[PDB]
Amino acid sequence: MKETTIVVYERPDIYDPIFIEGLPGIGLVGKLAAEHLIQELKAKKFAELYSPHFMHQVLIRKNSVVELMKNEFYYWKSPDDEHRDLIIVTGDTQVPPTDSYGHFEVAGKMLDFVQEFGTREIITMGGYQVPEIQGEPRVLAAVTHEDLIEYYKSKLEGCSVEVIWREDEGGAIVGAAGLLLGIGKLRGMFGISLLGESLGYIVDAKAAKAVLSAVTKILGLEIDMTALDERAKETEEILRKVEE
Amino acid sequence: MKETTIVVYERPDIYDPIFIEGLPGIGLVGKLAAEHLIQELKAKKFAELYSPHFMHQVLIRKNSVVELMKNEFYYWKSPDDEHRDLIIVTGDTQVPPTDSYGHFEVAGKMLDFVQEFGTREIITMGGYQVPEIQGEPRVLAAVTHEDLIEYYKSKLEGCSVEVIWREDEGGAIVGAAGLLLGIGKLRGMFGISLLGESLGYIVDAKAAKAVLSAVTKILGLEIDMTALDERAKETEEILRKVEEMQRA
Amino acid sequence: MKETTIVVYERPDIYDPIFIEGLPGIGLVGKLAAEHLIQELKAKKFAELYSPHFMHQVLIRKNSVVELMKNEFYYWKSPDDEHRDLIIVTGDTQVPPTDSYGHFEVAGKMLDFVQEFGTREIITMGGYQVPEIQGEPRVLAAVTHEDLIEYYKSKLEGCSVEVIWREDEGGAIVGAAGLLLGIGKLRGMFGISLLGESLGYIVDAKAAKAVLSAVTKILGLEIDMTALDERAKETEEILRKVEE
Amino acid sequence: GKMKETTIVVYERPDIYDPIFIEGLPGIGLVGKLAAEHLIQELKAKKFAELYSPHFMHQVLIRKNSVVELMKNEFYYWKSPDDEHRDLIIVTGDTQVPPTDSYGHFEVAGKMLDFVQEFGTREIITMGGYQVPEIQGEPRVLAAVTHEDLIEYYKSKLEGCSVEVIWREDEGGAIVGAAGLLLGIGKLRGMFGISLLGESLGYIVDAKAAKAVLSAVTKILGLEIDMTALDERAKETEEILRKVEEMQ
Ligand SMILES: [Au+]
Ligand SMILES: [Au+]
Ligand SMILES: [Au+]
Ligand SMILES: [Au+]
Ligand SMILES: [Au+]
Ligand SMILES: [Au+]
Ligand SMILES: [Au+]
Ligand SMILES: [Au+]
Ligand SMILES: [Au+]
Ligand SMILES: [Au+]
Ligand SMILES: [Au+]
Ligand SMILES: [Au+]
Ligand SMILES: [Au+]
Ligand SMILES: [Au+]
Ligand SMILES: [Au+]
Ligand SMILES: [Au+]
Ligand SMILES: [Au+]
Ligand SMILES: [Au+]
Repeated sequence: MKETTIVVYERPDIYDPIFIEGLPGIGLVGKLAAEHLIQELKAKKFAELYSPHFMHQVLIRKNSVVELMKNEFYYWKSPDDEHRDLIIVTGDTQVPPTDSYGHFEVAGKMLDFVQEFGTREIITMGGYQVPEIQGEPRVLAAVTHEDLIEYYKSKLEGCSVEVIWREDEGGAIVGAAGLLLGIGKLRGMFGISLLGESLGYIVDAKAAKAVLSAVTKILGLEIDMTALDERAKETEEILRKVEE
Repeated sequence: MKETTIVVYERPDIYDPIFIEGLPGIGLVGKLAAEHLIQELKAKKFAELYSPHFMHQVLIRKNSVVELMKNEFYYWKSPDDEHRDLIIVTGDTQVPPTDSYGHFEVAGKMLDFVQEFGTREIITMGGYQVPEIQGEPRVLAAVTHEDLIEYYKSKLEGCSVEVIWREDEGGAIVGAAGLLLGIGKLRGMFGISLLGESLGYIVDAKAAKAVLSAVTKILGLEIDMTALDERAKETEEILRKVEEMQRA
Repeated sequence: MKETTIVVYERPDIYDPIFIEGLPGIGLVGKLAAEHLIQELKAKKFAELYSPHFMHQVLIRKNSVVELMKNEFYYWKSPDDEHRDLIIVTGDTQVPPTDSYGHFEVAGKMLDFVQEFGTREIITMGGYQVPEIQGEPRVLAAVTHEDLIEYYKSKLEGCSVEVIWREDEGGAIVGAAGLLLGIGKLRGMFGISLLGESLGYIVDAKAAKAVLSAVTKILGLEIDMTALDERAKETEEILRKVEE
Repeated sequence: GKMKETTIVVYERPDIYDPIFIEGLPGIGLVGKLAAEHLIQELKAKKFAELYSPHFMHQVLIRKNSVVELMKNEFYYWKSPDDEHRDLIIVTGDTQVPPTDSYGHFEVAGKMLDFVQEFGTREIITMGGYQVPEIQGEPRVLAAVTHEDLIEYYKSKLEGCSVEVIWREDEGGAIVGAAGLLLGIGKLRGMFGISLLGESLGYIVDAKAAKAVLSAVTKILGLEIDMTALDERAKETEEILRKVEEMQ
């Protein structure tokens, strides 16, 4: 483990898949979204990523087992000509905020891996932190190439969630949700970032549903959001009582 | 020394040893435990580790001698077919909390070295930070593979110390007590972490006793714990004599 | 992205240019000077630098596009034998304060690249933080070689801007504005540092004009400074009203 | 002038034999650096090489005459005019690697040792400071060595010395930075030598403790060096202290 390493269990017959990322970040939006999507498509884990730039610890898993912090790749093989093969990543962590080089190298490895499957296109998901939400959560969209605005807009027409095409020039997207797109763009890849508005300090199941709604709209997939509905239901009532 | 270096004095006549880790950590628990085990077994020193990821200083040793910070490997050859040979590592320090990469590199070099002797199995010892202790220190256990819970449970049947099989999902073991097992598991190695409840800012001889009772019990060894008892008693006295000094 | 990298779009027909640097720094002085110089000369972009030592984020550009933080090289081809060709570097950022090694790597890569065009001479622009400025901001000068004092002093003869030859021995110039000269010097390159006195916590157009007047005087160019004058006046009005 | 790593720019390969490597880089009280600089001056030691490092702070310094220059270390040699005193290599400079980059300290110290070994260097003397809360008498110099057998050796070079040298006993104490690492890394390569640290308050430029340390050094070397420029500096700073504490 002298560098970031990917352990491969299975080499699935997917072709030109879309790489979807939902690693930990603001309100765990991306992580929830990605975990939900994996569950509903019954995606199969085929690989895990370990990095010596991750925090130097193991985690307690189920049944008293220890394990390094990792990220995991899942695939989904479309049964149609009408839908894309997917690779979804999610995981325990990102590189700590104090090692920028490590983010570049982890993202670099993630990209090298998905490209072996002919991956060209990336969707990242995460949250955008706001002091107060004033209604339904908006989803903020940004792309790697201008011509993709019109492309993702057409695939989004008829969607519940309000997607806002960001115009906050000089704003930043920190960590994998940005770097996979910024580094991917240098090597001929392309895609879109979708960040849901969120208070950020809580697990945000509601904002995760909105993001996943935009993403599944793009993909032309329909999936059950109830699990996320009730999580939002629960945590809302918990917050009531905490502020009393 | 562009990287972590191990200086090896001899190749000991050992095989399939268990690798035991007691580096500095919470309450100096793992360290006291390992040093006591070194001493009672008359384990022999055979290698030392230096690292450019350790703090950039020398320590004053006995006799006005300076030396880089280091870890030390000791071995014990069993006199019989019913006890495993041991490699035991301890030392001055671990890599500082700000250099995660260095922890992986030091742990990885320790694992490469110990596998040269056929090591498969690892036991790590250390502390689990707790706001207060209610009587007898408990020992928390976690393993690298599920099947090993009853393996080690069997070995531990009848032990005096209470051993809790950890259920704190998403809790963390930081540094070598954790990385040796986490990285070891990627290489097909296996083992168990045993961490003792400790206040943490004290040299905790008594929690060290409890961890080392659990470990020697798994090993089939009986080791005299006297010197640890005596250190726990001495530090107990001095602690409460500080709890009276705080009338200032 | 294993290392700091430069992407070359064009190799212009320039030779022995002067390398001018204006990266972000105190007051954004160097950066505003460089951008204004680029705009007024209509200099042309020809290369971009990316680094895994830069902060691990992408930025939002215009029209909802994401990109890695980067630096950009611009050229100006002199139309006559009495002015020098120029390479001007500017960009989003420098390496963060916590990674010294990265500053050296990025500075060394810039110098490798400009040396391909026969660059020996460097002018760095930036700011010098002061607790107050009464009067016009002064520009502090320092050079790589003692014999260059007279050299740039003659070229500065006539200038409105007051240029002080620094004597604060043991003072420091931090980041590219210092490293490009210090590293340059080891390769047989040479040049001068110009730092405008600035309060430092505001975008300092007035001090940018002052540094750029000293630089264009040295280059023998006459540049319209109006856009900077106007920006300076807008910000002084703001500051006066904000103190109220 | 690639700065991918620490690099030494060599001006001359001095005709020197088995020199003693003397280090006096910045640190506590600037004790080692003043001592080195005054030794260089009094001895007319000649500058023969310069060290630059991408692990130094990312800045240039303003020198005399409005000149910028990277931060650097400089190597000076003294050719002994006779077989009764050793040739010397003396290092000093603007700075050491920052406290946050332990790896960088090992790398820099590493390159220094590689360099001096090209000239046959075996023996190292490092000079610096040891922070105290007050000084009661004349400053003492605290000594420690790479090998036990060297205590007898340096102790018999020091008999009749006007400064008092304490063979330190603070087992577990640390020497941080090049003063420690040159000896610590050196002894891994078979080199050897001594640490001399002068008692100092640290926040002040301490010419007096520098004289103490340089007296012990020159003694060990068999050299008589005029200490007056240090005397006068110590005089100046002791009357500036007084008057700065009149106002506070
Ligand atoms: Au790496
Ligand atoms: Au990342
Ligand atoms: Au995020
Ligand atoms: Au939708
Ligand atoms: Au495209
Ligand atoms: Au390393
Ligand atoms: Au470690
Ligand atoms: Au521990
Ligand atoms: Au037991
Ligand atoms: Au690098
Ligand atoms: Au600046
Ligand atoms: Au820089
Ligand atoms: Au002018
Ligand atoms: Au290095
Ligand atoms: Au020192
Ligand atoms: Au000489
Ligand atoms: Au050092
Ligand atoms: Au003496």
